[PDB]
Amino acid sequence: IMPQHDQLHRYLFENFAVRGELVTVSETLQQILENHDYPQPVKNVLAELLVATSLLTATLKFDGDITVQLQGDGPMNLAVINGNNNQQMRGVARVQGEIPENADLKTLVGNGYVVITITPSEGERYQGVVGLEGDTLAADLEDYFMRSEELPTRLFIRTGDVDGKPAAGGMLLQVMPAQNAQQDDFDHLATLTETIKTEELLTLPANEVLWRLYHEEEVTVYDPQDVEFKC
Repeated sequence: IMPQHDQLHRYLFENFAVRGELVTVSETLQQILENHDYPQPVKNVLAELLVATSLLTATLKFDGDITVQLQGDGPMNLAVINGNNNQQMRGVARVQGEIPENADLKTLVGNGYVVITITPSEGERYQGVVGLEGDTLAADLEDYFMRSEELPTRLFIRTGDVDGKPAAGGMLLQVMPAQNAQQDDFDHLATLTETIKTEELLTLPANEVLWRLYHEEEVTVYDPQDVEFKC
């Protein structure tokens, strides 16, 4: 009973009113990077977007589409993943200039934002525009969620190489809404998961990674879910 391939799982911390999710998108990635000749720095934000988008997605009670993009006046005007609630993802980047060998994100992009737009099959749409104050996409998103959302959320995104092939995964924690969850416990959990090793995350069976961190906790593991490339 053990294969190999991208997946995202959900879990809730019973006595803590905080849910979390771990995910790997290294395969669906190989697919999005292939065909282009993208500089390291770009293959990175994308791995970064990809994961981010994934996790956002898995957290929203919807059904339809969503695009997450990075806009601005960098050499890379554009970068965007597109995916739905069935975690089927694809994306492209948009290079138009000089790209500094070891490029930073503020450097990689303009003064742009991140746009999160959702278009659910049947109903109103949702726009989320977050500025790039913070220095990590993962950060800007947490912060967005602090401000424009008032829901504490932490993103843990690791990017790297497994078997020469680039590979990416990530983790999420976030206050369960209107259940009065004590910031504390969370900070602890966050403190706990910060320790996660890109290495572990990317090569180690999720169930184990979850154990290695949350074993001492009352966890409720929901059914997993695939993540995959689209057309």
